[PDB]
Amino acid sequence: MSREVKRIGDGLFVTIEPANDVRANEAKVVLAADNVWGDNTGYQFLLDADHNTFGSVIPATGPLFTGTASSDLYSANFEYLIPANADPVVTTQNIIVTGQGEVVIPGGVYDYCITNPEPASGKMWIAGDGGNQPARYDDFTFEAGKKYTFTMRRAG
Repeated sequence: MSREVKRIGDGLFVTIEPANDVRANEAKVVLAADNVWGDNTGYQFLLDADHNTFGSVIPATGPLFTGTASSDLYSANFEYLIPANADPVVTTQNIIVTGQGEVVIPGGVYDYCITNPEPASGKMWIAGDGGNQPARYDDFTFEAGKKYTFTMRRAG
């Protein structure tokens, strides 16, 4: 259900700071990664402002999809994305491999998941839950005036 090597997968480590560079009704989300799996595989952050995708478009367990996806899997369901041109393709380069990408979003309620495309296995995996925050989430509140940094690392 999760990508793992030697029973060691990956995970999400969240940091929140005051955001002082956005509007009063805005939050900032950052996705940071540093070649976590050593193979130039990366990550995408998917945000649904309608928070109605958990359990249907975002599966409660297992990868987001395998193999081929409908070309509108993101454009129909997720309003905000990191990177901004993130697309539902396992082979895409529209991923955060090293460094970070960001998105400024309304304060509000969201469903989200973080993906880790792996061409070698044909899976658009959702990242593991071995960090301090689940990598998929139903009705998370991103509060205005705050900056959420989601840092990806290897985890149990």
